[PDB]
Amino acid sequence: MEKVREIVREGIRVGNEDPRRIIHAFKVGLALVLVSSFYYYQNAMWAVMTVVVVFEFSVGATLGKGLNRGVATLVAGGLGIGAHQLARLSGATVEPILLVMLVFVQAALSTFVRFFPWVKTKFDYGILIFILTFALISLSGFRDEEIMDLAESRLSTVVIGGVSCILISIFVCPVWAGQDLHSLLASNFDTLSHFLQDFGDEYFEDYKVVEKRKKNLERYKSVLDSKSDEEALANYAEWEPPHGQFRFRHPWKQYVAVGALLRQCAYRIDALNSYINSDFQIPVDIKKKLETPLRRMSSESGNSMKEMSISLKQMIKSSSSDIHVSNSQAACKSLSTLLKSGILNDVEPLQMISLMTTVSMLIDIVNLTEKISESVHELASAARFKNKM
Amino acid sequence: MEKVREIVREGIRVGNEDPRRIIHAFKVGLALVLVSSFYYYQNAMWAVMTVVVVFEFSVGATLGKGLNRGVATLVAGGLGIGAHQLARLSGATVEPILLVMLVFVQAALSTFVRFFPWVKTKFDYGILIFILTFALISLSGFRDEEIMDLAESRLSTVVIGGVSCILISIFVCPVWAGQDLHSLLASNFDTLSHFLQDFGDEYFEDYKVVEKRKKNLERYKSVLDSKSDEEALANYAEWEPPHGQFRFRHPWKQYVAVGALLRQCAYRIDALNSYINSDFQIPVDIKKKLETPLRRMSSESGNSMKEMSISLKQMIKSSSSDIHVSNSQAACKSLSTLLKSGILNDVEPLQMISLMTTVSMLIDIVNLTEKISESVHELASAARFKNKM
Ligand SMILES: [Al+3]
Repeated sequence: MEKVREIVREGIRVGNEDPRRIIHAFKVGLALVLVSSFYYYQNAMWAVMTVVVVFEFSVGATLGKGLNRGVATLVAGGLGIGAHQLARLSGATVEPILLVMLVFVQAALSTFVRFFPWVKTKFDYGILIFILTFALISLSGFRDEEIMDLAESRLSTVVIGGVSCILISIFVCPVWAGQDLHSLLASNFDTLSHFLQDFGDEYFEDYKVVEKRKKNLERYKSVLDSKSDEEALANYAEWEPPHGQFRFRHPWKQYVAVGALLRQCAYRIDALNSYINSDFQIPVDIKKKLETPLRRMSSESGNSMKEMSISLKQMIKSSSSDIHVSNSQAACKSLSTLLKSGILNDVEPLQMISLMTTVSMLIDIVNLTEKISESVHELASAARFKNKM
Repeated sequence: MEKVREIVREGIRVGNEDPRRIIHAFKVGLALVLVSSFYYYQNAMWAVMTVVVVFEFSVGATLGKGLNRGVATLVAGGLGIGAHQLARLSGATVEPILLVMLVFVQAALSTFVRFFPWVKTKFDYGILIFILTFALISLSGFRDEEIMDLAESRLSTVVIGGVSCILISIFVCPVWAGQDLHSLLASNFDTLSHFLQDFGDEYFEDYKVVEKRKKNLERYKSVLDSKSDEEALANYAEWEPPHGQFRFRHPWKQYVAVGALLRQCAYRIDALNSYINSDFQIPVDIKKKLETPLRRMSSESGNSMKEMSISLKQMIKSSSSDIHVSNSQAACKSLSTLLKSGILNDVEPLQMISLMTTVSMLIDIVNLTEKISESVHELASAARFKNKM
């Protein structure tokens, strides 16, 4: 009655974090009901098995697992029938031995192929079904024709299950991986912008300091650890048919590269937070001499990252990043001028080490953000995003 | 004939990168042969299906998928038989309708449960088999007793397939995930040490420069991107039974934390490499004034990281890290003394920004390495590693 309350609030949390989870939870049920009725009213364990194992969250994942299962079952049925014909051809007591030896050799060779990188990222489930169907067809004890009917039945049922799941996955309330990847990048951008604004606010400054530590740390600490997510969403979205704004080739590799550049900014930001959170604290009246330039640079980088998030959600071509970032380079120029003013020769050198480290951090962040903005513009053009602006 | 040569050298590469892949490739074949013979000489499609889908690389993965399939099939057979009894109890034409409605509701609820985090990391395949077996038993058209025999047969065959795979995976040439996680951490440590030694060598300095760029970049660039690997190996090793040096509780969460601290060092190292690889080059005769201290700190950190890798491979308690790191803090003290000597007031400030950035980077790396060494010592004690030394 106590842990039950625990999982009840867990369930409400995981639910209201995303409602499409509940809608997909109903979609799987719909698929099972339709398949059952179609094979009751007009085997059938294969139809329900494949509708459970195929239907996944996105539409890309569903289409990908569906074509994996289909094509693999087709090719495996082919090679299996060929093998069984030759096996029955040779002899009557050697048939089982040469059959089992073929199963061994083929399973071994394929299991080894499951370790290549290019085949691991895309067709791993494909190879798995290859092995499975090969051993299904080759390792039965029926007659000549029974195997042909078994093969055609397995192929047809796999196709029907896969097609039912794909249709349901597209036409009810589709969850495209493309939109999730775009939105994930936009969320990452947004968290980095929140951190940069709060830093440009709080660097030069009991429950409130901890709440601020929450709002400072966990955003970028979740930015850094999103590599498997973006790589997964890319490998799912590449299967998706053209829908909405996306043309035939929407170069997902390039978006993943943009994610990488994001994490580079996030590395430097981690260094910045680690210097903030230190106890070796430089007196504020020393940092006073540099307030306005550093705050200008931080604020402008934050605004530009923000509008970039906007442009990755709305898919609208912008050019204000040129203005915001050129002004940031000008801020770096004025900062360079302030540096030549002999303004930091009157501070003990350990402060100099700390302050110059932080200043160099922010400089690197501004230059990086210039790089990313250029990438996103040419990404909007090659993808031919709306030039409405 | 050309691409064939291509995949042939790919195959030899992926092979001689690790031979246990080939041995496991033979283990799967052995499993298929034994299962086939045991169900031929004395259904059986389920035995071969479960031996293919269960048997994975490690021993942890095999045991985990095995217990997932087993326990899920047991519980699902139970609830399925209960449901079918009640369904046949109510009526004779409403039986199919209330059956299909139960299938719908249960499949939907479970598919939603597949989105919790704690259930995703461990029992996702478990929930999948839950749905699958529930729809197998509940959605057949047999009589009262046929379902009981179907349920017992499915349970027994799943158990036999799982047990055969587990035994083969343990007793032939086991691939423990524990040893792989320890060795992976040791390899990460080793690459960071190689970089630190080469940096302390080359910071103060046509085919050779590119080969050195190879040996500088790709090591740490593969350190950073190993988060899914270490999290995966932990989630596999937690299932493993106590073997070798590992006691009952070997706190894998703590080793994963040590991996995290590694990547923190790797972030700063990425910054260092990005400053090396720049074209905005400080004249060497300026960096001359700081050679011996920076080289001392780098070399000592490299030695300590190296011996830490040794201690994570051999599993032997060491204490030389205290000496190597205390000497590094003393090097930082002497560096502090050199800084108060007014030694850098005779350099244009942009050089000052660059040099102070690099010096602060190395300081952070030394402090971080002190933290990691403390963690690994108390990790050797709580795990009760051999105190031989
Ligand atoms: Al099956």
